[PDB]
Amino acid sequence: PVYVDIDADSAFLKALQRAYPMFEVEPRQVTPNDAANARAFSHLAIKLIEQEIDPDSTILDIGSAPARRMMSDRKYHCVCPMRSAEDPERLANYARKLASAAGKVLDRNISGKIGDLQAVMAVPDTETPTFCLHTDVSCRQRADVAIYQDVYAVHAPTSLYHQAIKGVRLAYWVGFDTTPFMYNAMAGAYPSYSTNWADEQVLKAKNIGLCSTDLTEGRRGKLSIMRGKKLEPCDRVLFSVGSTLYPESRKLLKSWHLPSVFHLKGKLSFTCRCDTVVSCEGYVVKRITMSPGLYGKTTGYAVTHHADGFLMCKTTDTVDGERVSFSVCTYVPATICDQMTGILATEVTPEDAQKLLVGLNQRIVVNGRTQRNTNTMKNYMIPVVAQAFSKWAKECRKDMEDEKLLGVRERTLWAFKKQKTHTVYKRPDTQSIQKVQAEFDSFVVPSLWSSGLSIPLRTRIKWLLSK
Amino acid sequence: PVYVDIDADSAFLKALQRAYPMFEVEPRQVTPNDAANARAFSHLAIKLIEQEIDPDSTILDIGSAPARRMMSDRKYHCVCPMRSAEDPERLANYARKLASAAGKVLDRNISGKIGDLQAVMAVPDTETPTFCLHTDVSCRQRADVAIYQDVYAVHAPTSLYHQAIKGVRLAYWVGFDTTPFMYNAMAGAYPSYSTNWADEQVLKAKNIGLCSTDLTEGRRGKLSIMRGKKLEPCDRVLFSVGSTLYPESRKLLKSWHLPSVFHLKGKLSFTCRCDTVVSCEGYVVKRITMSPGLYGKTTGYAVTHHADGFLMCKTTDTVDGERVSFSVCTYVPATICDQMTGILATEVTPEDAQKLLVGLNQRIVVNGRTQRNTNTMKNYMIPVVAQAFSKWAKECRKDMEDEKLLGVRERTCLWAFKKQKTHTVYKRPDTQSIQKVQAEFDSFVVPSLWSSGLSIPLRTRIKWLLSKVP
Amino acid sequence: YPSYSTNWADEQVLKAKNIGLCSTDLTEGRRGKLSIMRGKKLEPCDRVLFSVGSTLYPESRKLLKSWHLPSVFHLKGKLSFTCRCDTVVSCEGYVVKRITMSPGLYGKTTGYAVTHHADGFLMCKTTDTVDGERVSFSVCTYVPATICDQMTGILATEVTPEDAQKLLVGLNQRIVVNGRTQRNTNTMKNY
Amino acid sequence: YIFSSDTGQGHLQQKSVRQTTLPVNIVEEVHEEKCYPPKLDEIKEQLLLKRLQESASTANRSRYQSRKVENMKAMIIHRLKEGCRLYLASDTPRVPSYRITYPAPIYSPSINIKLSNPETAVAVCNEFLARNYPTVASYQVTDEYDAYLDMVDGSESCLDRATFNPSKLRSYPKQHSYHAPTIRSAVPSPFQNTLQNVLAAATKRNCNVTQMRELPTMDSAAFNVECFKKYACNQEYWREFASSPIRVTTENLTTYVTKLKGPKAAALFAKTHNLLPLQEVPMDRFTMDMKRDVKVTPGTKHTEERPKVQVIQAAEPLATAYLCGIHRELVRRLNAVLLPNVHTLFDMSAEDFDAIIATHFKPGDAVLETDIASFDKSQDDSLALTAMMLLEDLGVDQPILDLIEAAFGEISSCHLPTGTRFKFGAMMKSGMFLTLFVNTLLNITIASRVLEERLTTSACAAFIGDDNIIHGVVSDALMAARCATWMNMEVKIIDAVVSVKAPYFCGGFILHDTVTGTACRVADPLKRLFKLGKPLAAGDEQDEDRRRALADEVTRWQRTGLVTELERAVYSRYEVQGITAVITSMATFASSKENFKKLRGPVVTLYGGPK
Ligand SMILES: Nc1nc2c(ncn2[C@@H]2O[C@H](COP(=O)(O)OP(=O)(O)OP(=O)(O)O)[C@@H](O)[C@H]2O)c(=O)[nH]1
Ligand SMILES: Nc1nc2c(ncn2[C@@H]2O[C@H](COP(=O)(O)OP(=O)(O)OP(=O)(O)O)[C@@H](O)[C@H]2O)c(=O)[nH]1
Ligand SMILES: Nc1ncnc2c1ncn2[C@@H]1O[C@H](COP(=O)(O)OP(=O)(O)OP(=O)(O)O)[C@@H](O)[C@H]1O
Ligand SMILES: Nc1ncnc2c1ncn2[C@@H]1O[C@H](COP(=O)(O)OP(=O)(O)OP(=O)(O)O)[C@@H](O)[C@H]1O
Ligand SMILES: [Zn+2]
Ligand SMILES: [Zn+2]
Repeated sequence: PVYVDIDADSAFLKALQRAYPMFEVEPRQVTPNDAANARAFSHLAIKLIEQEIDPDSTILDIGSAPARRMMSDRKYHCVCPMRSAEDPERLANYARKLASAAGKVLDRNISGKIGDLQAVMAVPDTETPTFCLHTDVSCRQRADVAIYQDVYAVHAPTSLYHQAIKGVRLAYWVGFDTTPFMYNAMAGAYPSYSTNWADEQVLKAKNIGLCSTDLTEGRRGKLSIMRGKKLEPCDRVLFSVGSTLYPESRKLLKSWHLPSVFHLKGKLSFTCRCDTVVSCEGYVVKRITMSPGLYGKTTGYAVTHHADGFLMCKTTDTVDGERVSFSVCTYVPATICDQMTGILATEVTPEDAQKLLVGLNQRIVVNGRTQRNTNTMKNYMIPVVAQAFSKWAKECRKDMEDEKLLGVRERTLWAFKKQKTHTVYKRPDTQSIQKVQAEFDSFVVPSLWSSGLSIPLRTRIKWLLSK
Repeated sequence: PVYVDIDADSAFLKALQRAYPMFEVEPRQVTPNDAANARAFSHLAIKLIEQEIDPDSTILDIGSAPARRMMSDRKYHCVCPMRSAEDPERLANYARKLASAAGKVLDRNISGKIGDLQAVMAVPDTETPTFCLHTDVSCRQRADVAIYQDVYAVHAPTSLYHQAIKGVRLAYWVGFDTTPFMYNAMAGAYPSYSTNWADEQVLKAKNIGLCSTDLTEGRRGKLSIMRGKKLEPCDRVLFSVGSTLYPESRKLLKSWHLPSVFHLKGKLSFTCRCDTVVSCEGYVVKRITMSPGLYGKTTGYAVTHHADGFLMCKTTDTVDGERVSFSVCTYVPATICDQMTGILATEVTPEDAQKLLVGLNQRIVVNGRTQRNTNTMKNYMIPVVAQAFSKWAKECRKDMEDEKLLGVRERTCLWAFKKQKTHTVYKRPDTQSIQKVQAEFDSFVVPSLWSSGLSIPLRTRIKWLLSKVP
Repeated sequence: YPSYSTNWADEQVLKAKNIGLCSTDLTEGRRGKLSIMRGKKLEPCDRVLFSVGSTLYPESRKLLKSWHLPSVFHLKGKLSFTCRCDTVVSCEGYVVKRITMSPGLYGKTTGYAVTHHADGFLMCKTTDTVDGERVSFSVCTYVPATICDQMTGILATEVTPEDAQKLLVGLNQRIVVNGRTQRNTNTMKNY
Repeated sequence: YIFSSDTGQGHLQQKSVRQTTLPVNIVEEVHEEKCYPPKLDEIKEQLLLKRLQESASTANRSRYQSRKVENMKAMIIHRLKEGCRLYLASDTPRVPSYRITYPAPIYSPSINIKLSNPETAVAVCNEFLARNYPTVASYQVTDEYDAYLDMVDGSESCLDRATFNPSKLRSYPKQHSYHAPTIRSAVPSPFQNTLQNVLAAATKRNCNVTQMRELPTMDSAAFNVECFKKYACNQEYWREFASSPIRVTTENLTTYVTKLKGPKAAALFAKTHNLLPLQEVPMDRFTMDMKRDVKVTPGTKHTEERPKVQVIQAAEPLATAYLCGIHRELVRRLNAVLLPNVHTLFDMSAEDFDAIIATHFKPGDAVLETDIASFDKSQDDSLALTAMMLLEDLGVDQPILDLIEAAFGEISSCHLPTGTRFKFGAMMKSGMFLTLFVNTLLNITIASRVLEERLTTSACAAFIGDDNIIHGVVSDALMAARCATWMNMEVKIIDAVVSVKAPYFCGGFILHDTVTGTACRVADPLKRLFKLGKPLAAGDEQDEDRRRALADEVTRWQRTGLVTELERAVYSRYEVQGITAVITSMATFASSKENFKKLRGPVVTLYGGPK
């Protein structure tokens, strides 16, 4: 059995059990964390990965926290460079736990870890079978398995190649779904995990998940001479998981949407594949297998499978007092989507759609008995979803009144009119396809390694380990 | 008893039990795969074949992965060219499993499989009674049974002839039904197995099962110099089973729609037959027999039996901002088709038909025992299906309001006739379809030049894995 | 032959639209269709195709009609015989016939064949579209006895085709509970 | 229904026949009411129709309908008389009967108290609901999408001996327009006519088999009639009644048809062309009707479970017209054989009931009220034999009994829109023209057998339908042991005490006045209060008969000497406080036409309009 930090009467328990049919999940709450759902999935994903790999295999770990792998009976090599504000705190915590447990546990051979950690502190350049201060493209340790957990700060084709030339034949990735960023959207949400993300230019909106505004009476205008007749997404995205803020980049996010088959070329040639094994309401787990040589041919296509509805529509808001328009995206539960099939056969106003959605969500009746406040989906996303269905129904009817002939395209004045699209809706059990690049040959090696430690910091760990 | 990897609450268990009445099926779920239904059918198909084959007989396996034939107590001869992008992964997995259990059981000729695998690694051009690195044409092993499992990349008349001249008298084929591709359609679906396919020219559609588009506002026109003004099916076709992508070609797909009897004429002559033994909502199993000599005569017809409804209608959609029209095909459950008989006696609008279908898609329970399921058909195909029924009813009323005379076909000096519109084709359950194909073949061309496809680093890795025999 | 999933059709109507054994394709309608010949007559030919289940059997009309023997016939040659034909088993299309042959020459021949009906036989005129051109021919089928008995009162007056279809559907599909025995049966095929 | 319906039509009459101008009870004689024979005249209609065209302000039209309806009544009599030639008879000398009269009742003065602003009345009513019923006042958060929610979930049923077509089971909602209510009581809308609702209504399983007409069944019936005739009837009329039968007579048909109204006569006339004879009309074939209104009681039970669907089994239209002339004679004979202290609500009015119980109920008196609704009359076949034995003793002619008996055996029902067939065994509740009479007879018999001689020595007993009240009777173990022969939940009994726990009878309260010192009966205010929270269908113009009914009911509530008693009676029954303010709120609503418009709102349309 596996214990998770989840309330015993939550609706997420059923979803977790369905996604992991090989375990036995039980709830045990010890802290009122604001991101409990996001941590339960990560805990189960790691356990599944360890179960399928055989023992006595060296495992790399890119950008990890050493304190998490202390009590594991596996070989780990933590690559921990010092390039984040949360790194010095993690190192101090690792040393404190290591010294406190010295002696009480004997089957986890932490005595070797303590002394070996002392060696790297004295000289911050030597290699070590458990710790290092290098990067992914600078470490020179040889292994066969690499693990990525919530990493969005590296370039996937470049990082993977440097691991393959060291005898690595397997890789894993855990993180958010990349599909919303391939549609070039402006804002979105992950309702099941209390996650909201927005672009840099819409941080002063009024009716989105992540925004803040003020009160105004209405003036003539600003002293603006620049025209600025463009509002397009840029390469700057802000994430918010619960109460924690994370800045990200668009180019590095889209680089992880790898195709099915692609080739790596250079000094040595490799061929590899990418597959998806676990998917639950936004979190996915990807497995990559690499082989030496060059076989087959590529096509450059990526396929995504939707187990629940995916929506993207155009909305009008007021940013800093001025009306603008942009696009948003969200997820919809499968049960709600199936129950709306009949009503979208007609033309419905947004008011009628909104009232119907509320009744289905809060006052559902089963077996002749009413269940109050089931709350299948969060209420703050209903207004935007209701408008999306209204536009979708209108567009379908216009297509039925413009019947054309079979296998022809009219040309008289030889230009063809393009129609307007305001809503993209993907039903459950429907696949989406995108075009990407599947041929990579160019790589760059920094070869500019330099330590990032400090004298006062090094003294702190030395004092802790010299008890 | 036979165990399958599906959950106990699925509605697909009843269909599997009906198509396999000689087995006892129980569910046991250990993996949340997205293609559970497709994998379950293939597992049961292999078990049935093994019960019809006389033992102590060697079997060829074209394009096989030798990892799943390791525990079988038969004589398999895998033919594994190094042509696809998944082959290196399969070969490494096969070697790892062989060495990891070389002494635990040692009851399925494990030592022999290791010994001849090493021999092939030394000399590429070598024939062993268990493994080889040739193609279906260049192989030299002699057998009498051939098995094809999900093969769509070979020409059937050419491949079958090369097996026949080597003593093969029986063959099997497992795969998807090829009926939709004989109608020259643009897109289709297999809802029961979560499979969607589409032509490469319509990948930017809006309301089909495999597409993707963007949001636009509407601009006057595009300065596209290349003007075709034609929209016809092409060779390239894309498949999507679960979350996996497979490219296919129409010419090879259509070559497996064989007639009842056909003749193969070359340096030696053979007579062949083809029958269907298992059919379940899209998957079929075919048995082919060969015999030397020429007997009887041929007609050149193929017959398909429909246990459920089959539709092929015309729809209008916008591809990359431009409005066009093409054809879409699908399957319908038999129960839905039966209960629509009374409604389609008159003219009905698409709006009304959609409402009726939704109401018929609800459960009926009497005295605690169910009579109708809660979801007979998936909801993402209802809009297109309801449209097809509307046009079909309209075309039937016009036919019965214009009567001709018996035995006279009117063609009105110059005499000419008129063709009428046909926007939908509906094949009701318990109805057969007949097509015209070719039955005589005399040409068998081959490259006649084989080249190795194994690299040195791969050879060293395989040998290293087998080096540690304990 | 609805009870045995058997459909047969002539070789000239294989491209029909609404029969058991046919197949067609989508079109849009054309006015300038011209042909080399001007055939204006449509009679059945000698070639017929059978389909039992999923198996095809070519057949000939003359050979099929040669087994509809009379009750008494004479075989005259070097040796003369008198023969008889009887039907002993019949079930919705299949029959078992017994023939007794004796040497000599006795009696007198008449030249009539008798068939007894137990279910019901129909043959009417239908209008279909063959290869995009609209023509008319004749079809035949078998009907169960229970359905025929319950339609006696309705056909006293004149009925429209749409009214008759709705009555037939209601009589066909039924569910009976009657305590602890549910049936959910269908009397005849819906196509 | 019984006293008065929502539109003030009721089942009782409005003519007093039990009133006297003396301070003592006086026995009198029962007389007969002469009826005017209709006559036919066609020349008058022709000239009046032409004179209708030239000038018709308001009364000229009325003369046409009166002439037209009068012609129809004469035609019905002529056609109906010819059908029953084998059963028609003449008038025999009648048996005289006598009845007791009572002095007139005395009432206390009434003072009207009302508010001014109609919006404040709504606020007071809403505040009353929230304070006492928290869950009921928070149910409504959106529109009325009950039909859609019923379609999303499947159909669950418990049938027996039924057939239906599965291809016609589809329940997509149709257009629905109504007015938004102002009172926050969640009274549901009437159900839609679908196959799903029909199967849900017929989810009753009464499959029980016993001895049909064998010796054990007859023995139980023989004892039941013995108890009825020994403990509830006198012996001065049985031998005379047996000698004189009751048969179909021209006077019975002439009197019956003349009492029908306009639209009812026209409907009957339309079914007289192909007139079947009396012996040809089947008596065991019924049709199914759904059009009803849901019944709701005070409390919180309709916000958690869906209410049931009501159905009507209608008999042959000609069956209820040939034999419906014998109901009056049966009522007269039954009243003649009952004891003076046993009463039946048939052939009375509201005023007559008050005068009877004027000086019988006093504070500190025990009253026993019992209902027999929760009883399966289909399990035992002796319940039907007992009714027939009582009918035979009353003097019903023999061939007529066979026709009546045919409707109390195996019957079948059919639903015309869907062609659904149902079969039922022995059934007591139906839509025939002897339903209240047989139920009243069985109710008296059950009480007489259980109570034995305690029914004879009593002050006042009233029986009607499935309800009864008996004065001066308490609950003991003897009646429990007697009634526990088969099971225990045959009947439900409740003990009541005057001025402490007010007795309940026919949806009303029995209270003892303080100023005058007499008993009286008033209506239930909470039942009315929940009823104003019912949505009104669009296109309905019946918002004037309800105001008059409310005005009459409000006046009876504000009588002096009954305000304090009404407060205690409601609290002891429903455990609710603060009903004087609600009554005051009702007073201002029923004061003017415009004041009644504050209970409605804007029109809402659902499932309609392709826009
Ligand atoms: N966009 C983004 N999300 C992250 C990143 N790192 C972690 N997350 C996610 O944020 C969620 C919040 O969980 P955390 O409390 O941060 O996990 P933790 O490492 O145990 O605790 P911390 O020290 O706060 O990071 C995690 O489950 C991650 O899935 C990141 O770098 N970028
Ligand atoms: N169109 C097409 N379908 C295939 C092909 N190979 C397999 N399939 C189908 O895809 C389904 C899933 O394949 P798997 O059983 O998972 O094969 P695997 O050995 O486990 O590894 P993968 O092929 O990478 O999934 C199979 O059941 C087949 O029905 C192919 O070559 N072409
Ligand atoms: N080669 C690498 N490059 C950058 N970061 C790495 C690398 N290897 C490991 N990491 C770890 O990635 C983590 C993320 O650090 P990052 O450079 O992205 O700064 P950040 O802005 O605080 O995080 P983020 O951009 O994800 O919001 C660091 O803790 C770092 O130790
Ligand atoms: N004569 C043959 N020609 C091609 N493939 C063969 C042949 N014989 C066996 N095979 C097997 O078929 C597989 C090759 O399939 P293919 O080259 O079409 O891969 P692909 O490019 O992904 O396209 P597809 O979707 O059809 O599989 C290999 O596994 C191979 O072992
Ligand atoms: Zn390192
Ligand atoms: Zn070989």
